[PDB]
Amino acid sequence: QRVAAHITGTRKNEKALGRKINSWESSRSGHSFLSNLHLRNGELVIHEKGFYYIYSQTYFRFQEKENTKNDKQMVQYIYKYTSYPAPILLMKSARNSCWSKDAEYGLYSIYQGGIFELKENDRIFVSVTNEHLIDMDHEASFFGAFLVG
Amino acid sequence: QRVAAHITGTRKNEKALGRKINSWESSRSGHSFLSNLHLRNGELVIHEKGFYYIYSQTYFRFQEKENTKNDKQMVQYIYKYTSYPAPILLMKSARNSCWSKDAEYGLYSIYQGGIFELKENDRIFVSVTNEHLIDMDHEASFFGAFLVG
Amino acid sequence: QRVAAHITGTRKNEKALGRKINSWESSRSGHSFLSNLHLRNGELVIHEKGFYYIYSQTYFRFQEKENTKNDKQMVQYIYKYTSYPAPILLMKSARNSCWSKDAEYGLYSIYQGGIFELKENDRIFVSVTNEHLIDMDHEASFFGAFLVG
Ligand SMILES: [Cl-]
Ligand SMILES: [Zn+2]
Repeated sequence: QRVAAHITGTRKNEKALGRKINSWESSRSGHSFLSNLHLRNGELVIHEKGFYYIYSQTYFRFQEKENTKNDKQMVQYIYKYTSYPAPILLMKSARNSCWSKDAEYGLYSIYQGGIFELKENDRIFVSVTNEHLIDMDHEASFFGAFLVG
Repeated sequence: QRVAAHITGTRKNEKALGRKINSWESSRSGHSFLSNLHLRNGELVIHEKGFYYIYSQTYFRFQEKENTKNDKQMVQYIYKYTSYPAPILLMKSARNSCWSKDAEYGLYSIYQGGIFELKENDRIFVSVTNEHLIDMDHEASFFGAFLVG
Repeated sequence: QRVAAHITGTRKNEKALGRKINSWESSRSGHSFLSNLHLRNGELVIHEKGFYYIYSQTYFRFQEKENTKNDKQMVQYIYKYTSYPAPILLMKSARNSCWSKDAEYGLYSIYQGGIFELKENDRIFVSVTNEHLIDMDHEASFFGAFLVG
């Protein structure tokens, strides 16, 4: 009953790709809440086994050179730690930036989500490429999950 | 029990950004339904307090000049009115249009969603920039929410 | 109780648009599961009437000619078969590829979802344009649904 979380920006050998986001708001601060989940070191930690819809939005935003190709791969990864040594990729979503040499800025919000079976004490996190391009405004970048059954 | 809505196109001082969409289908017309929510002046009005997953898809579609820079910021905003004087932004998602001078058209569907705690009589709405570029086909542009717990 | 599905890549006259994806993983293989739904010929088949949140992510990925305009419309369609002769489009989401002649590749993950009333024995499927550009990695392309009430 009321197993859900929404957390926001604050304004066997295989390694996870990208860079893990660990600056999600860890305080009860309004759009961010936790209910029968908790947050530790940027990971949502599961208390109740079941099917969870898991989602994240990550806002890539940047301002934009002769002989300088500047293509960007903006990728969001959602990973799980369970009782296995390596993190397990659940979902990935990607964009490329505009290739035009006239490009002066880029706005690329990436949303994805999906339903996964999770066990008690599993840990879920978001990682991204180009993390220095992420805008952590609390309405633009966020991560959440809820128990569907 | 059965607290959900999906509504579609028809084919303290701070102000909300963008332009509010108020032309969502207000009739029971098949993909659009309301269940223990209602629609008034383009806003979904909450009857039962709780956690809601709220989402919207807004389709920007357009056809595409010397010395004319024509960059577009296409942004979708999801706002809440509660017992506070100003609307409160919950979520924003943005794209820029292709900067190439060879661009002849643009197709930019923007989806986002997330879980928020809502109170009885809160009102939620969608606003967009460039509203004249939105394609209100009922399968392309829509707004919904459901009680997660 | 536990009516949900997530299926992934494996690594009256009117016709449905695009090409139907029928290569979703049909085995219980970990991120893919079925619970009180089944999969037949690429379609999720409903066992219990009710409101379903339905979603899909489809990853378009490609490498990129004089006098060759190469614009791509990448569209994802989610269709329903019910007790009617023609499939019924529920949701569509579209992108265009970058128009720059400097474009060397394209990464376009498309996610959409929404809530629809479904009947027992309704069938839901995903179709896409440019199907030869879809990357069926199981973390990148997927289709799912869950009963919201
Ligand atoms: Cl572009
Ligand atoms: Zn471009």
